[PDB]
Amino acid sequence: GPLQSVQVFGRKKTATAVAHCKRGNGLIKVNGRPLEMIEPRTLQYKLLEPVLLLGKERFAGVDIRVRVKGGGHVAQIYAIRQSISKALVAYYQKYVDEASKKEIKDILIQYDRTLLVADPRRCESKKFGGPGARARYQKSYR
Amino acid sequence: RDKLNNLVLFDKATYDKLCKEVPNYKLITPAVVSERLKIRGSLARAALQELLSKGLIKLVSKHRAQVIYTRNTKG
Amino acid sequence: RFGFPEGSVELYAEKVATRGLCAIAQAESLRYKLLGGLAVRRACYGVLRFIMESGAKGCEVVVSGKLRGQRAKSMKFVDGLMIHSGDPVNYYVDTAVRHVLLRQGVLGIKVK
Amino acid sequence: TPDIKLFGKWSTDDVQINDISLQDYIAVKEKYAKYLPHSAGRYAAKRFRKAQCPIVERLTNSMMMHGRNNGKKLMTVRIVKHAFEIIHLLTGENPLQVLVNAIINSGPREDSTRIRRQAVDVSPLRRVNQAIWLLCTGAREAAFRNIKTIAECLADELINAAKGSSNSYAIKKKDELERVAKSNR
Amino acid sequence: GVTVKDVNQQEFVRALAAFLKKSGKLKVPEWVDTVKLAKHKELAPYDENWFYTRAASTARHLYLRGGAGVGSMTKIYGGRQRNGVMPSHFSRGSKSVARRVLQALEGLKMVEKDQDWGRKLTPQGQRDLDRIAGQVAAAKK
Amino acid sequence: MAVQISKKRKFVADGIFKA
Amino acid sequence: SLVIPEKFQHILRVLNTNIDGRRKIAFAITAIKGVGRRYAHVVLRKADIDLTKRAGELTEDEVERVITIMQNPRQYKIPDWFLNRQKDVKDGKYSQVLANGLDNKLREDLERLKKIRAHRGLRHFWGLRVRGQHTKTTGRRGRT
Amino acid sequence: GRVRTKTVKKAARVIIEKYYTRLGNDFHTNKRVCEEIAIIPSKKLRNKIAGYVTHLMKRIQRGPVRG
Amino acid sequence: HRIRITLTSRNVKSLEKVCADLIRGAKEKNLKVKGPVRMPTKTLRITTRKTPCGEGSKTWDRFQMRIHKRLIDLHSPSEIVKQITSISIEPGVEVEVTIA
Amino acid sequence: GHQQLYWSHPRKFGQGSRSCRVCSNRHGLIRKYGLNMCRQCFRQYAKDIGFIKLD
RNA sequence: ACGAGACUCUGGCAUGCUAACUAGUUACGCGACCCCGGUCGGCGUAACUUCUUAGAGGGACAAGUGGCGUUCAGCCACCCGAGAUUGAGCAAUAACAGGUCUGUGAUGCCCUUAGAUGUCCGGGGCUGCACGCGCGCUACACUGACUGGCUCAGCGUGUGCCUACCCUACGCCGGCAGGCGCGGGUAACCCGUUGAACCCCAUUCGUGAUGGGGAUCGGGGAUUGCAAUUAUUC
Repeated sequence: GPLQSVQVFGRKKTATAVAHCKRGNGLIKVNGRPLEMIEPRTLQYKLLEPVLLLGKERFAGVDIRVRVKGGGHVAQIYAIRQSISKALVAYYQKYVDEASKKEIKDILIQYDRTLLVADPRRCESKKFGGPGARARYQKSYR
Repeated sequence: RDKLNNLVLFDKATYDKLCKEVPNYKLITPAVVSERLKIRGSLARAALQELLSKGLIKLVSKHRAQVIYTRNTKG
Repeated sequence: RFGFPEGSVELYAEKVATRGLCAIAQAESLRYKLLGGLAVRRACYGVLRFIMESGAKGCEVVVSGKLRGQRAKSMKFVDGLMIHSGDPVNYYVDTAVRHVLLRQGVLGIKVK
Repeated sequence: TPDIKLFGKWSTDDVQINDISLQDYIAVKEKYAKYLPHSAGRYAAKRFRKAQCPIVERLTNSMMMHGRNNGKKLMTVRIVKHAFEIIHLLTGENPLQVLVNAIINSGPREDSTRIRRQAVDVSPLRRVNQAIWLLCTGAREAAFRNIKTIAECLADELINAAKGSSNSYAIKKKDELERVAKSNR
Repeated sequence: GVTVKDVNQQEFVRALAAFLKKSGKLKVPEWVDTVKLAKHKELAPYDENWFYTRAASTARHLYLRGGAGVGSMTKIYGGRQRNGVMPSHFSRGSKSVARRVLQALEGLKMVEKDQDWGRKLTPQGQRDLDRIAGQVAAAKK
Repeated sequence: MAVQISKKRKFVADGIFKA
Repeated sequence: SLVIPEKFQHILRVLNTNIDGRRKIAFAITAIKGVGRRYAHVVLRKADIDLTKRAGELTEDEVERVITIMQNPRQYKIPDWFLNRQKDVKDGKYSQVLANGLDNKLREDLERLKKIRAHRGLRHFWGLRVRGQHTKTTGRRGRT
Repeated sequence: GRVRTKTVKKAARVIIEKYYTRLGNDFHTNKRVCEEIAIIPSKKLRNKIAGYVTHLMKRIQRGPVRG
Repeated sequence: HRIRITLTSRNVKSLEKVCADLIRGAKEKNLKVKGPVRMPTKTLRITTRKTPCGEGSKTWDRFQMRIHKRLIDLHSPSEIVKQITSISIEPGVEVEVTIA
Repeated sequence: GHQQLYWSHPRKFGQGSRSCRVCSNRHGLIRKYGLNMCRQCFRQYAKDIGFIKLD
């Protein structure tokens, strides 16, 4: 049997993360630690959205690891969320049919577009005359 | 303008009215035990780890900021 | 001064062909006509004429300073086309700004 | 499971948006009930894009006010996750049907604006906008310099407004917001 | 069949702190009563046996990242120097107090220096890390 | 070079030679 | 256990100070002018004294144990970096100085610099700032 | 915001005057026509031209246009 | 036999004029040379004040000075490196090499 | 000695030791990238040295 | 016709392409621990360029429909899609008696020019303090503060001609500051996988000018420097 390498990324901010799909059983983890204790635990269910809308039947014979670097905390949570969702679609492109690869794609677009389509909203550059972009220092008269 | 005078350890009746009437409410938070039973927030916390130990109250969800206990259910 | 060993460094001298478009060759062409004693209108219309003789698209020659009198005067000489904004004004203009010590004051030479 | 989206551990169904007047601008029924309120965002681009934002995320975003709290949404998703425990373990109803009953009673149906200021009615989105402000203000005021925490006052005001018992902050403000509007109509 | 990374990392140092009441030969220093653990702190560390918690945490930071030293322990133990009236800066931890864990975990055969400087974690210690992970991985049951 | 100046000092200090 | 014990101390009187008997004993002693939030911990750390106890709970003959460590910091095993009057001007001794003495130590210090006519002593007499502040715009409400 | 300038609208009224035969309804075909039949020194301005070309081209499918 | 070209230039497509001639100019003698490795660019960031004196609205400059680095390794005897690198240069690129 | 007294000041450090390498004034000096150049003369020769305004 | 726009750089997209022992990923032998199989920035060298890097082009146009509109210029909405208005740089004519002679070996003029407005050195001064305005930092707590643990950055900088003064891993002595030994780096090699803070979770507190605030002042220890009182800083 040949090798089935699927290495697919997700971005919500400068935080990037590539979710890797192969064959096995549904054990998903992040730099070696499973999904059930990705701190903060407040946004736990934001990581189980491509698990709980789809089930452990689409994570029946696919083992996933999510290598993460850069950015922040909530930026990573959504960059791993999007990546495992994109990697699940792009495991189903190259090795199984399109009308199942298209199916799960159509369900997660009906939940949140961010599961597949990345947000290009980034840190706007600071200007002189203010502390940031769209804010100037306090003007004095008289 | 007004200065509240809360209790630091239990008087004879404040332990009696806590040991009886804390599960006879429906919410039990250490902010309402400090409010109603006229004690301080630290005592209100310290007076509920021993009622969870007793079998009178029940924990729902724990956090560093706020814990919410309730009455032991009808079931 | 820069401490190069004796036999490494050597200078060659090349004449600029179509020297009219070279605004730093025209900022000097407008400079050393005045300090001898050619007038502010006469010299400037003629150097502007030579860079129009040179076959340039358009130009702007501004001379600012003590143009006769105790109070300062500025005479702007524009014929042909001149862009100001955008990227292309990095490689479409040659902007030369020169001083000249006339015996009454200092004049600016904005050949453009 | 793809049958229903358990809001943390709360059911999407049996949240009847009772008021026909405030139906479309209160979004939770069947599509606009996500698991955790903390969405991606992008509900500030168009004029009425913000009415598609789920009513809990609207109430989540309106809690994190007054400088020190700005950009602490994680911190006030937890305020909502703890306040929704206080609602059910008093009331005995689905906390979100009670949350929906709050805005329907809280929303000032008329206002006064300076054309003396003349009496005017509001937008059916404006009642959703102004109510979520009013009972994030009362929850913030009552628990400031107080032993009673935010989650309790946020759960009190959501219950007190849903009841319309006049000890709610949002109701008393509406009781004078619409009283001043009656004075000049 | 478990490792430390599979299990909750927050209550895993709570396991190794309860474990480092038993071994009882880290050879803890003498200043531990009075010491301020970094210059950006104000008060005493509440936990009177804190050294068994920051021996517990250092034992798994050195597991996760090998070849880490004392001045790196000052980075992973940084907080806020709340500078009174000036804006707060990122102050490190302290060299000496972190160097005493790396003569306490090195006293017991748990950590070891690697080539070109830097403390790694010895395979004997690596077992003693992974075996108490199993004790918490059944404490969840 | 022996003292070995950087490439952030190459284009700046040899840039001064153009000036 | 959680009730008030017998012979409770709502009020203490240690070293002409009213120590209110409702604080943590790590913070109860801070009223004495010379022991702060930081110092009162390490005093109660020197013996196995449970500092989860409130300011009227602890043993009535063991409040002497709290005093003698404050009066003698050195003898009860405290290093010399943890003292206020380290290397005194007169007797050159390292002593943690408490309520009544801390005034005496300050009074002798301000009157020392006053007497020798050192510039530090001058800006104390004048009611100015002494630690080299900009006195132009700030330092207002004390001086009209 | 999207109002076509005179350097867009004049390239729109000369390309159709000369090269009506080559153009069509589709943008992407007569995006590529403008590369062969014009020297446009910008990537963006070509699309600005070819965009309003197709607008005018859908109007010459109907009836008379002014310029 | 293990040689390493140091291509450090200010202008971008000036560096293309050399890093095209270090493959197309080298393969004619049949040497399996390595490819030009894109080393990351360096924006030397200066913000000065436009005003010489200190009067006006605080208007700042942003003098960026980008630098572009490439390396090409050489499977070459160093006699042939003296041939190619001493031919066809422009002042934009500083022609440097690490020896072994 | 006058030789002992005429240059007795250390120029090891401070903002009176180094100067502008065009102006020879000790203000607005770019010590960055070894320019030793006042902010005005830098602005004059920015295009000439290699620097350019883009951002 | 200049200006606006176009433009230039920058942000978002290329699972296509050229290239990546100073960026790696994947596999593999291999070391280790975990009871058939995982974890590992543990080492070692066949594919690869998805992830990082920065070149070549490309995509985006109101192009697509549904409506408004003289039915033109365009506008509103939806589909489509990474984009359906990224952010800045440049910037016309004609000006102000705007600011700068204390940026310049830019300078006309006016003085000055050995008993010096030149000049150098030590000391003081720029900070001096009844007051008035301006820009800001820290807060007035419990959405908190404390003390634990847990988990992520992105810009850049760095050993200078004169010019000394570089960024700092580590090994130790020290409560801290800090000192002393040792190797790395002129840099995608080294600091640095930049273990940043907020934040997270778990302790302590409990409405009290309090465990909020850290002003004011005393006492000691070091640092850079030829030296700190007029507290350099810590």
